[PDB]
Order: sequence, then structure tokens, then C-alpha cells
Amino acid sequence: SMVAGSKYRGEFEERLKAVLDDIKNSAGQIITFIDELHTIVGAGAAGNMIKPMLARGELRLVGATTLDEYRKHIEKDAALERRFQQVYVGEPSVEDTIGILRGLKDRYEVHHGV
Amino acid sequence: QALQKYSTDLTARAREGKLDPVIGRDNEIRRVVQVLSRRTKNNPVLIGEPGVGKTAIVEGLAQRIVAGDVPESLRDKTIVALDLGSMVAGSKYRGEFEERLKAVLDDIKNSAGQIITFIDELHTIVGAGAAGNMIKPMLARGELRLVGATTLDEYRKHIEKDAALERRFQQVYVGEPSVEDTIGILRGLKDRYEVHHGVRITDSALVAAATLSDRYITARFLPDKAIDLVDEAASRLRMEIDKEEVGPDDIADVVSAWTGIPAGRLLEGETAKLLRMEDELGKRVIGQKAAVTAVSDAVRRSRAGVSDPNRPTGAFMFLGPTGVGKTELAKALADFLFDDERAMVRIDMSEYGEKHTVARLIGAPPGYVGYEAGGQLTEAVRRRPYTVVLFDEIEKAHPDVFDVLLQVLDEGRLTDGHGRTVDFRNTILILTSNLGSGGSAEQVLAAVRATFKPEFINRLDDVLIFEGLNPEELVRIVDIQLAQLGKRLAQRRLQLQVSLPAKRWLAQRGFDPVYGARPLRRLVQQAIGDQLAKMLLAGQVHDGDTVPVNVSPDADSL
Amino acid sequence: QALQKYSTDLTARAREGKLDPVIGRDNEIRRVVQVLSRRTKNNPVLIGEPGVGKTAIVEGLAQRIVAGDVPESLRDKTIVALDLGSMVRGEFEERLKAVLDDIKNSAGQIITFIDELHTIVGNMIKPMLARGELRLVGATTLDEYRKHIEKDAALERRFQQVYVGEPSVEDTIGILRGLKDRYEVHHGVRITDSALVAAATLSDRYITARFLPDKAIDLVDEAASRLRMEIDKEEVGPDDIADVVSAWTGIPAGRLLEGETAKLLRMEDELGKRVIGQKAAVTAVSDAVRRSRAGVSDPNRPTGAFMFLGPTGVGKTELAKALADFLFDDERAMVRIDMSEYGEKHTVARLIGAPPGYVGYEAGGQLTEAVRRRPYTVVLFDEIEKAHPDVFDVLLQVLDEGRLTDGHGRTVDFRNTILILTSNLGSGGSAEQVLAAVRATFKPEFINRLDDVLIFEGLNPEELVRIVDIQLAQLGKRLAQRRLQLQVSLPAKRWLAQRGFDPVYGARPLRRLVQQAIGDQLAKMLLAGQVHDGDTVPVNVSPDADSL
Amino acid sequence: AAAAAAAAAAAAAAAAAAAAAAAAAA
Ligand SMILES: Nc1ncnc2c1ncn2[C@@H]1O[C@H](COP(=O)(O)OP(=O)(O)OP(O)(O)=S)[C@@H](O)[C@H]1O
Ligand SMILES: Nc1ncnc2c1ncn2[C@@H]1O[C@H](COP(=O)(O)OP(=O)(O)OP(O)(O)=S)[C@@H](O)[C@H]1O
Ligand SMILES: Nc1ncnc2c1ncn2[C@@H]1O[C@H](COP(=O)(O)OP(=O)(O)O)[C@@H](O)[C@H]1O
Ligand SMILES: Nc1ncnc2c1ncn2[C@@H]1O[C@H](COP(=O)(O)OP(=O)(O)O)[C@@H](O)[C@H]1O
Repeated sequence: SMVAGSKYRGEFEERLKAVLDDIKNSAGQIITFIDELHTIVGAGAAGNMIKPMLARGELRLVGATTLDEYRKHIEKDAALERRFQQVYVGEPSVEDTIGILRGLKDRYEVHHGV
Repeated sequence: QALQKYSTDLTARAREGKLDPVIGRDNEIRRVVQVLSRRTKNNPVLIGEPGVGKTAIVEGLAQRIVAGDVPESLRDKTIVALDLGSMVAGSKYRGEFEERLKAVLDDIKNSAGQIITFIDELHTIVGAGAAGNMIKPMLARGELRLVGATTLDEYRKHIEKDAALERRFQQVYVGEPSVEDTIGILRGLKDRYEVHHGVRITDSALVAAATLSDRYITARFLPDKAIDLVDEAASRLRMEIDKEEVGPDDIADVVSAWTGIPAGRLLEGETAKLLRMEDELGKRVIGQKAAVTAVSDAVRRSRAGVSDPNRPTGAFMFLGPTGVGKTELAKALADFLFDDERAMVRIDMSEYGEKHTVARLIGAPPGYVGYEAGGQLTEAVRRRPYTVVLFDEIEKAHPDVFDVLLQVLDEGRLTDGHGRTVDFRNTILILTSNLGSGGSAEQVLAAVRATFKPEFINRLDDVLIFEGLNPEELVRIVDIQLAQLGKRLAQRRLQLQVSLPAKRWLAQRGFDPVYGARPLRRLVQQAIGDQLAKMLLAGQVHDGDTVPVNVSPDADSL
Repeated sequence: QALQKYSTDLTARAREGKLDPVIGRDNEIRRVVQVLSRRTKNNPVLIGEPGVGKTAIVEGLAQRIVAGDVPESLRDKTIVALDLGSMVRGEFEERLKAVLDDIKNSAGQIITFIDELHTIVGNMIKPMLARGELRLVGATTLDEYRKHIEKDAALERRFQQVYVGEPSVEDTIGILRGLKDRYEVHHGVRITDSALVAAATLSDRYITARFLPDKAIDLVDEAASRLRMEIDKEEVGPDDIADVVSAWTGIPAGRLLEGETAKLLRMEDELGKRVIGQKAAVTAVSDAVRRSRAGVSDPNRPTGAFMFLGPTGVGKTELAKALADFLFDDERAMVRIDMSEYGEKHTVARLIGAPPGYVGYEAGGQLTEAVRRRPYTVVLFDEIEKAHPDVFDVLLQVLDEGRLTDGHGRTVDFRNTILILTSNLGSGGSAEQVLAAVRATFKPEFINRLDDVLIFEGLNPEELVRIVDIQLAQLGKRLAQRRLQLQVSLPAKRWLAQRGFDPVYGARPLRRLVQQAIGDQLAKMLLAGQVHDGDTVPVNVSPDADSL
Repeated sequence: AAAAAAAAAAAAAAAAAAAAAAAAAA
């Protein structure tokens, strides 16, 4: 949504600066969730004015990618990679799948009357 | 007033008791001053590898200027960093950014020496104009100072495309510190993290963190990789009060949740697991005493922290005749180290029969067809550095695979065409083989020595030789196969009642002593599963009602 | 005139005085000027090792021009140094076209200089280069000259290959004392006279990746670099050379000089630090290997052809590793081949190679392709007595000439190796019937060409303790992670001697035996409990085993 | 007043090939 009609010399960066201002003037509250953050690499033609906001502990930024899309973009960008953690989520078992499937049953009985 | 808005002040922020204590690393502040206190080509740049500290040099320069402990032509100067992300923002009427940055440079011309420009990440001035050639004559007039800080490779990938820029530059290398300097930096930082998180830190837990995090993860450098364990331990101890201080237990428990190496402490549930392990491993591999004991001891040594951390934990090979359990045993140790039969890397080198197949386990050279993809053996261990790795039929691999497999051993790390190194410091390399099958131990080891490289055996652990099989051993294998065939029939709730003369009749038949245990598996389903499978789809074997087996001269009726 | 802000110039700078001393090398200049004045081919390339001073050759040519010694048909040329970093697509050829157009806008003496042009050579230059309005002086490297210029060529028939070579020691001394009056400026000391030749002589031996003209610049300029600390003694010295070269290669400063008597008289009891036992054998080897270093025999024979046989499990190959790491300074420089398969006619050809077209060719010879690289190796020959009598003709000219032919056709030189021919027969006869069996097994002519047939023996029951002491020394170094110590007890240390001999193998169970009982029992201890850091770990004997 | 007008590009990446070098088996 940020890149939509921003076809002038400085419109994307001032939109991003307005967003970062409305994050910064709050105290410690807003937790940004950016899904598929391999998109944050390019998007300029800019897109580099996030490093001082990240490397002060001011932005909170929970975000999830896949496995290979990480090393195709972010491992290519070894300066950005330091200001992150890695929480490796692995596959569950078959018994834990059975334990999950007893929880999602009510929604599928609501949507289809079976 | 041309820069009052587009660049906030930096020294006044340090004057208001804010930035980090910077005790340590005194030398290159004096070296950057010695570069800076010249008449022309002052203009330095701080260049190293990412993470070894280049914020701390400028922060320490600010602290020494605020403290007034500087030489003569450095007193009461104001360093100012300009942001190229708010200056470019509102500029669309065909000329605005040009004359805007021109007026900023004109206001930089006003003060002499007192203004010092520190442009963070100075490869934004090469581009991001529509730039560069408007500040370029202004650099070599002694007006602006232009201190900066870049990555090592980004300076020679983007910045050094024009030679006429390096006349206005001078490189300053910054190296990674030591372990003792890391101890000093951690004692210097040991006041900011106890006020922010109101808990106290034992000096034992301060000294254990940087000591213990050096065998483990090597992709981040060490002014700060020891800070992260301590801060996460403080956060976890704050969580646990929602034992009131941190300890060396907590560093080991956090780093064994991190990158996920289960070389943690001695939790008391697995003590009886590791002690009583020969029988727990003997729940699926029955037989082979002296091999199970050796593998069990090689697992047990690395858990106690005795062997040298410059090798894999267990890197060994076992072979012998056919159908003995050499492929069965590797599936059995990962079935309790992981409780997952599929978390191991099982590759088969019976396909690498040419010189150019090495690239499928190391990854392609950069930018040919498949540098997007990456390797197969390399990229699966780098994410989770604990998996056990098989190698099935090491015979038929071309002996150029062994040249790549060599530096895996005896160093720990393996290079690749991506440009990286992956360190196999606590995996388990299990090599299988079927050489010879024609001697007891002389001829088969003679054939092994005639097949490998001469020092490739000494780098290995105990090369094991398997037994044959025995008629006494063969009863419990029939017990295992009957239990498996019973548990396969548990969905449709059938079961069997096997008589002891039939259970030994399965042991009398099928004793060809060259084919191993594999003919008995076929013989059971030639006896039982065919007759039952014919009856089951013909009615009359309705579910729940079990069937017994009875002896009849060469078949067995049901 | 518009490119000089984007390019450089070493003709107007050649009248400043920024140019180096041009001491030595006054024939390659004549070769380059002879190449440069021709009708075709007038674009020389200087081919040689990197880091020698081809740039200094072109600076000396410009320094010869600015005073004038070349003939009048090449009077008052202008030479331009090219910025080879100024383009690294979108710039690798884009600014290059404007540079070549400004060269086209000369019709004159704007003779170029491109350094390391094998990374810049594709065919855009050739119609402009073969038209004749520019002279392309270049400098390359030898190995990439067989890679880049011969497949991507398109004009390789328009170069001359001027070979610049390595300097001698004395020419390096002359250049280095020519470049001695420059370093009163960046550094300030009183330059020691003999330190120049001392630094060059000590840099001659062990530095390999760097080359002799600037290998003596990685010296003294560095020797006064760390002497900046003493003004935070105004003469440099040989120790000022020694603490740089010793603390860079990680080698202790014992053999700072004298590689012909020091560590030739050290061939002594330091063998006993590695080889326990066999006193007279060490004495005989220490005598025999220094007869070759006097230069009395012929120059083309192996340095020592001495061979010995006796029991197994003694030190018979532990002596072999003990002289590779000392005399050749390399831990892994031994070659242990086994002649336990060579009973047939189709087995000898494995140790020399196959012809070009047959089965074992890429692997080469079993012997020769491990001697072609690293020809500073000790070579063993295990179990010679079962070999078919078609090895000894191959093995004979090894110890009769210093040459042998491989599967390819190349030549190997054996004049600086050591042959050792071991066996295991004997060991029950004292001296007489064993040498009789040697004379009966081999030809009598085969023993005249060999050196001493020195004889090993068993081991003393008390001296066998110190081997177990060294094994326990290697034991305790690994468990420094728990920072433990192990107090061994001499009754158990006697007990391991009887159960670690087994007179069919010698003394080889010990690498397994010191692991098994001790390490496994203490591993169960450390993982269970009842032992912590700082523990002395007392060991004793409980009636049959060794309890803790 | 000035617009940016982003542009396209074309990327090349070729492929190696191996020869098999038979052996006369004697
Ligand atoms: N001598 C030191 N004493 C204390 N902290 C230090 C020291 N050196 C570095 N640091 C810390 O290291 C960090 C500064 O390193 P960085 O400048 O971030 O490295 P970097 O490669 O420049 O990454 P960027 O570009 O700044 S995001 C801060 O967290 C400092 O507290
Ligand atoms: N000690 C044993 N306990 C239980 N089952 C065994 C034992 N030994 C062999 N088997 C059975 O025999 C089969 C042998 O499988 P593998 O280990 O793949 O054969 P192998 O011994 O590796 O022979 P090759 O040469 O590698 S195909 C397994 O499927 C087991 O069920
Ligand atoms: N005749 C010489 N006079 C002065 N310096 C020389 C001479 N020959 C070599 N050098 C030294 O070698 C350097 C030049 O070597 P160069 O030709 O650039 O080698 P490369 O091209 O491989 O880098 C100079 O710094 C200089 O000190
Ligand atoms: N003097 C000695 N010094 C060190 N180790 C010795 C000595 N004598 C016997 N050994 C032991 O014997 C082993 C060497 O045996 P080796 O010489 O290889 O036997 P072989 O005669 O079969 O080659 C070593 O592992 C070492 O522990």
C-alpha cells in the first residue's frame, strides 16, 4: 500500500517517514507485524532508511519469512542481518497433529453443517 | 538555519547522560586523531567487518570531547550527523533537492573546524540524487570533514567505482577484539543492563558467557555476541519471577534453545537415559555387542565434555557382510536422540560416480544456473547444526568426493562455492560399506586399506567389523517381526496368537548363512500374510475376531 | 587535457622528483626500447612474477626519457598511467569509450600504460589498436597469460613478451641500499649497515609467497614500524629483524642462523624426546645422515638409503616420524607404501603409472605422483620380503641414479629423499642367522649399494613405563575443558605394561587401552556425579582391574 | 514536477559442460 501512486521524486520516502514518525512519537506500544519481509529489501526503484530505526532498539518488528527466501535476499545483505534474531520453527509430529485437529473441529462444523 | 531541522544534534545527546559507557579500545581513537590532525586529506573512513564496533569509536570520540580530554585542535567541537532520508523527502518541483543540498553545503562552509560531518553509511551519497558531483569539488577545500563508517565489501562494490573519489578518502582498519578484551567490555557494560532489568549478575555468569559461546556460533563477531546471551538471560530471569539472580546454568540453557544444540546441563531425566542406553538401543538392534558398546561410549564421551572441540563427536565407519544391521543401527540412534526418524541427513553416494557430481552437495559456483538454489549436504546442516549424517555405500563414489570429505574431518569446517564455511563440530558422521565379504578380518581390512587414502583411516574412529548370525539369535528377530506384523494389524484391530512350535518352526526355516536376516522377513509374509490376505477380502475374517496359527507340514494353517 | 582529472599522468610528474632509484636492471630497458621502435608489434607486454617492479621499469623508462637517451625518432613522448580501478556493467565499457575517443583525439605521443591487462582483455580495441595511433605498454602475470590471452585473443599476434625475472641476492642488496635514504622521512632512525644484508638473508629462506624485491620491503620498513612504540635504540639490529620474522611465523627463536652445524650437531638426545629406546640405532642414524651433508659422494643419490629390520611395535616407524619433523621440518612428509600386493607382473605397473590411454592414469603412479609435489619427504617401504622380483629393478635405479620416469613421461628427482626398507623376519636370532636370512632372501649385489643394516631389539621392562607416561601425558591434555588432573600410580603403571605387550604385535594395544577402561570409567563418573573441577583423580589397583 | 520512470533489465548466466574421457581398459 506504500507504493501506490507514489510516482514523484520523493513521495515514497516521505510516506515512510510519516509512518516512522507515528511509530516514534508513541512511547513503547506499537508492535509492527510485517509478514514476508523479503519485500523490505528493495521497493525503492531507497528503502534503506530503516537501519537507524532498527539499530537503536526503537522499532519492535515481529516478522516471518520462509527458509530459502531468507538466504536468497537477507543473507545477500550481510549488514542488515545483524539486527535480527532467528526463531527456527520446525514441523510438528503426528501425535501433535492429532492434538491440533481436535481443536479446529468446531469451526468446520459451523461453516459446513456436518 | 539551513540544517537546524534536517539533522538533529549528536553531542548534546551524549551530554544528557544517555549513551553507552565505552571503556576499552583506546588505540584507534588516537589513530583517527593522528589521521585527522593534518592540513589536507583529513577525511577518514572507518572500515571493517560488520559488528566489531564502529558506533563505539564515534561515541568514544564524543565522550572524550565532552570530557575535554582531547588535544589542542579538538576542544569544544560539535560532531553533527546528517540524515539523507528526510532531506530528500519533500522535493518535486524540478530543482528543489539540488539547491537544498547546495544551501546545506553553504551553511557547512560557515563554521570552520567546529562543524564536523559524520555521514553514517556513506554509500547513499553516491546515489539517491535522481548526486555526488555537487559535493565532490567541495570536499577538497578543507571545509567539511566527512567522517564515515562502511562495511568492508560494500566500499569496494559501490563506492570505489570512481577513482576520483578515493583521493578524498583514507581507510582505517578496525579489527575484532580478543576474549580478554571481551571480558573487559562485559565488565564495563555491567551497569546499564542491571538498571534496565532490575536483577543482579554473578561474575561467574559474566565470565562463562564469552567463554562458552566460542565453540558455538561463528557468524557474528565478538564485541557483542556475548552481550546477547547475558541480556537474554536477564530477560528469562525476569520472566521466571512473574534463584532470583542469573547464573552459568541460565547461559547454558539459553544457548541450548538458541541455535538448538542440546549440549546443555545435566537435567536429571536423561541421566538414567544415558546410563541405561545399551538396552534402550537394544530395543531394535539385537545382537552386535562390541559395536553397540563402542557407539554408546563415543556418544557418552561428547556429552561429558572430554574430547577435543576440533573434531566431530563421532566420525566412524562400520562394515562387514550383507544383511547384518549396519543400515538398521543408524536409524536406531536418531530414534532417541531426536525421537524423529527423519531429522537425520541420509544421502547415498551410490550416485556420485563422476567428477562433476560434487557440485550437487557443495552448491554451484556463483551465477551459472543454480546459485539461487544452494547445496544439499551443506545447507541442511547450517540451519540445524546437530543432525547425524549417514553415508551409504562409500565404495562406489568417485575418489574426488573424498578430497572434499577430507577437510570435513581434522578441521571441522567445510567450504563451498557460495563463499562460506559450515563447521561440523558436533555432528555424527556414520559411514557404511560392504567391502570384501570374503575374509574374517585380515582380507577385508586389506581391501579397505587398498581402497582409501593412507591417513584417512587414522583420522577416523574405531573401524568396526560385524559378526555373522546365529541360530540362537534368530528367535528374537522372529519376535520383532511378529510384533511388527501385529502392530500393523492394529488399525482394523486384528491380532494373532502364535504358538511356540510355530514360533520355532519359523526359526528352523530360513537359515541361509550368506544372506543375513533379510530372507526371514520374506519367509514370514510368504507363510502368514498371503493366506491371511486371501482370507481377509473373502469375508469370514470380520474385525475384532482374532485368529490363531497352527502347524501343518510345510505351511501353517490359520 | 579533459581526461587528466579522470585519468593520471607520470610524465609531468616525472619532472617533479617523485621517481624511485633506478639502481640495476639496465638491459630490459634496452629490450623494451628495441621492441618499441618497429613497424608492427610495437606494444610490449612485461611478463613475470608479481611484486617485482615492472612499474619501476616503466618509471625508469620515463626517467630516461625526461633527460633523453632514446633516439630522436622517439623524442618527447608523453606517458599516461591508466586508472584500472576507475570502471569496476554500465561503466566497464562506458567511460572506456570516452577514454579511447580522447586517445583518438591525439594523433600524437600519448603512449599508454595498462597494468594487469589480462583481466581487461573484449575485441573493441582491435580495429583501433591495429590502426596505429597508440602504443600500449602493458604488464601482466605469467599464469593468466596462458589463460586469458590465448582463447579470447583476437590480437595475440600483436604482442612481444619481455621476460622480467627474479633478482639475485647481491642485486637485491644493491637496490635495497639504493632504497635506504628514503626512510628518513616516514620513520626516523640511524640505519644499521649490516642489518640490510641480514634482513635480506633471513628473508631469503622461509618467506615463500612474497618475492625478493619487495620481500625486503616487508622487512626493515616494518622493523622500524613497531619501533615507533619506543618514542611514546635509534639503531636497528639483527634482533630487530629476528623478533619480526620469529613472531610472524610462530617458530621459536632457536635457529636464527647456522643451518649447517647448528641442527646438525643437535642430531642427538632430542630424538630421545620422541624415540624411547634404541640408543645405538639413533647413534648410527645420527652418524649416517650427516655424511651426506659434507659433499664427498656423488651429487645424484638418495641422501640416506639405510634400512633396518627386526620386531614390530618398537619404534621402527616412530623413528621415521621422528626425523621427518626434525630434518624436513614437516609433520606429514612421510610416504608409507606397502609392497604386500606385488606378486605378479600386472601389479608392478601400479607404482609407476599407466600409459596415456589406459586404466589408472588420472591417479598417476602410486609412488611418483606423491614425490612430484613436495620433494622433501622421507619414504618408507613396508614388508619388502613378499615382493615379486620385478620391483628391485625399478627400486634399484632409485638407489643407483637420482632419476626415474613416470606414467606421463616427466622426470622425478630422488636426490634429496631418504629410503627405508623395513621387514619383520629375524627377531629371534641375535645377529648371525638373521643376516644369513637377509643374504639368502635377496641378491648379494643388493646389499652392497645399501647403507647400514642396523639391528633393533626388544624393550626393557622398566623402560616400557615411560611410553605409558607419554601416553598419559597425551591423555590429560584433552580433559583441560573440565580443568582436571590425573594422579597416576606406579603399581597400575606397572600393571599396564604386562597387559600391553602381547608378543605378536609389539607394543600397539595402548592407544585403545588407555582410552577404554580409564576414560570410560571416568566418563561414567563425570556424567553421574561425585567428581568436580579441581579433582586430582587418584587411581589404584583393585585385585584384577584398576579402580578409581 | 519530475517523474521517475523505472526501467527494465536483462540478466545472462551461461552453463558449463563436461567431457567424459573413455579409458581403453588394458
Ligand atoms: N569497545 C567497546 N566497548 C563497548 N561496547 C562496544 C565496544 N565496541 C563495540 N561495542 C558495541 O558494539 C556496537 C557497535 O557496533 P556497530 O557500529 O553496530 O557495528 P557496525 O558494523 O557498524 O554495525 P552498524 O553499521 O553500526 S548497524 C554497540 O552495541 C556497542 O555497544
Ligand atoms: N540385529 C538385528 N535386529 C533386528 N533386525 C535385524 C538385525 N539384523 C538384521 N535385521 C533385519 O535385516 C534388515 C537389514 O537391513 P539393512 O541394515 O539395510 O541391511 P544391511 O545389513 O545394511 O545390508 P546391506 O549390504 O547394507 S543392503 C533390516 O530390515 C532388519 O529388520
Ligand atoms: N629498480 C627499482 N628501483 C626502485 N624500486 C624498485 C625497483 N625495482 C623494484 N622496486 C620496488 O618495487 C615496487 C614496484 O614494483 P612493481 O613493478 O609495481 O611490481 P608489481 O607490478 O608486481 O606490483 C616499488 O615500490 C619499488 O620499491
Ligand atoms: N620407543 C617408543 N616410543 C613411543 N612409542 C612406542 C615406543 N615403542 C613402542 N611404542 C608404541 O608402539 C606404537 C608404534 O608401533 P609401530 O612402530 O607402528 O609398530 P610396527 O612395527 O607394526 O610399525 C606407538 O603407538 C607407541 O605407543
